[PDB]
Amino acid sequence: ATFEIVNRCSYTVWAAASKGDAALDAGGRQLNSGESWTINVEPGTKGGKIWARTDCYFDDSGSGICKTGDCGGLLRCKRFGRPPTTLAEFSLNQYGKDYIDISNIKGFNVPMDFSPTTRGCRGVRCAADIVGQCPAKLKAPGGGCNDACTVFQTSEYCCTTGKCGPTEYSRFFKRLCPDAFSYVLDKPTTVTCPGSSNYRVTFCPTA
Repeated sequence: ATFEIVNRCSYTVWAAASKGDAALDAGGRQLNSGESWTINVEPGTKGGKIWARTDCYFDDSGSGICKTGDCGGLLRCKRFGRPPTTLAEFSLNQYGKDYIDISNIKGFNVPMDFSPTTRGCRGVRCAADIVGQCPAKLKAPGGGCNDACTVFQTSEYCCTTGKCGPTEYSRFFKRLCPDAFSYVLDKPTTVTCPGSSNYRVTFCPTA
């Protein structure tokens, strides 16, 4: 399948695409403002993620640091990213359907649209100034708005036992982005698409 990743923000991002234990395609790439990067992901991939990283440095080989979303110091992510990271999430060709979501369960850093480029289903977006509003205790120094489970490590925020409710903090993300997951047991805002759909991830969409 095809993912076209586009930086419509006015600042450079370093896009990342991983499943958790391996890169997807090249696993990451600089995107200056306006730049598009199309990747190939295999049918049937379960639990894929696409995110932005901000304020990175990488050297000639590719090793470095980013202030949000860092994946073990690699330009080319083979693992997931340090919060706060807004997340595009997907598992493809499940049993005849792909399923797409955007998640604020690791925080928010960059606004995002994650829309299908082929018919049948609707996209999802979170574009609100979460970082401008972010509750004081959830701010990150380095940039972004952390989730409560990152900041406090409690069973309730982290839904450790499979039981938890919404919180004042989950609800701060859900007031601003009802279509994105705000905590682990949120009512799902997942989208079911035909198997083998293609997609566009747009950072800063409304930019």
